[PDB]
Amino acid sequence: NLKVVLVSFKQCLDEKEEVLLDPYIASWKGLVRFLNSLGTIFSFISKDVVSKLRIMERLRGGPQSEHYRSLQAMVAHELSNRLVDLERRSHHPESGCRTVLRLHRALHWLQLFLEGLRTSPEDARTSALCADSYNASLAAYHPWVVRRAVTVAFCTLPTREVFLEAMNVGPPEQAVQMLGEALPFIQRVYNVSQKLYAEHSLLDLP
Ligand SMILES: CCCCCCCCCCCCC/C=C/[C@@H](O)[C@H](COP(=O)(O)O)NC(=O)CCCCCCCCCCCCCCC
Repeated sequence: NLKVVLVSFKQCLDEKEEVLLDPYIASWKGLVRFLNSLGTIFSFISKDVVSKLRIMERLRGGPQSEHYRSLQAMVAHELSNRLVDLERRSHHPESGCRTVLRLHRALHWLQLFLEGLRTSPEDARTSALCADSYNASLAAYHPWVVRRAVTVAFCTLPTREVFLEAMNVGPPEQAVQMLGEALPFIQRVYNVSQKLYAEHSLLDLP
């Protein structure tokens, strides 16, 4: 179920507005399952996400586990212990900070795409909704060859009508309602993460 995956972002926050890593990885694994379902054309995207989730699971499961309970703890820990490459990637190519940043940026894209689906004409193409949202967000961080591969993948997507109907939550009007319910949770996780990275000047980690 896609609704279950999207609303599971609700579990990432707590009363202290910590962004909890376990639930964050869980939600992303849900998104990976979606990506795998879409087929081999999207496999390069799934593989990159999985690669990053594995980095995070190794950090969260290892000797330093406690420091990775939340994004807030991870930032304080990696900064205190000099585990983040601020300018170019040298001895710390795969810090939790730089790794989560890539997933974070993709969450903004996901937000934009879900809003596009929600507000789109009945006769829209999902390729265009993806392209518009991508060119408006993630595209800025990807080199031309990656932007081309992404664009190619996008063009294989079906009409909006088909894409919504495939979510199996009723008529598009109801799938639109469902997206409206998940979005606030994703937006809030994004906003809290964005402020955390911004306040530590980490928005442009290499
Ligand atoms: C139908 C939706 C199709 C999914 C399209 C997602 C478009 C975004 C594609 C970006 C993938 C980029 C491929 C690899 C880029 C990497 O170089 C770069 C990593 O940097 P690094 O090299 O610095 O370590 N990676 C990134 O930018 C991370 C990209 C992760 C994108 C996650 C996409 C989320 C997929 C979930 C979609 C579910 C939609 C649900 C609608 C019901």
